[PDB]
Amino acid sequence: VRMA
Amino acid sequence: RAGPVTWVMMIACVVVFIAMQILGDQEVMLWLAWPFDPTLKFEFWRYFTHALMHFSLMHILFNLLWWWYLGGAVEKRLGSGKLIVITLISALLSGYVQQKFSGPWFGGLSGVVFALMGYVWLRGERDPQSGIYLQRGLIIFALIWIVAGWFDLMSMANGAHIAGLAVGLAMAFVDSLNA
Repeated sequence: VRMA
Repeated sequence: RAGPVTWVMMIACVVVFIAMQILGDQEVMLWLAWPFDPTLKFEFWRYFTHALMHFSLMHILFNLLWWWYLGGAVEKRLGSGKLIVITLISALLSGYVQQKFSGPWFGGLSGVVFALMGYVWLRGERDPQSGIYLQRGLIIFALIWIVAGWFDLMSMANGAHIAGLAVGLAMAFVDSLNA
């Protein structure tokens, strides 16, 4: 996933 | 500097992160993440709930630090409704741009955080009497932070960072005309  | 919205957001994040630890990422992800399937598009919570999920303790701490620092300031000086609105607009829009940038599997409160950074900085700039402001040590580190995500120093949601930043600047700029 990608972290915001 | 502890408002109701500041703490309710912190509690939510912590409540969600605990659940991610009991059940695992994917399991919460499948329920809270932005819709991966247009069939799920009327699951309206998804457009906001992505902001609650964190994937590392450091991350929930770093984000909640910023959120409490900058979110507390907005709520203290400008009211709870103002913070509610910055939160909901920027979670929604940074999620939107993040999905376009790289699809639905992403989470975390940092789109909201970058929109708080844009807001507090430009607001204290164009509008000192509001009683909020961002230090240049901090927008040193905000500016270093966007670009580190750029270059892959680390797996950042880059639509999220940039979309929120814009949201925050835009709203602070509007607000510094009606001031």
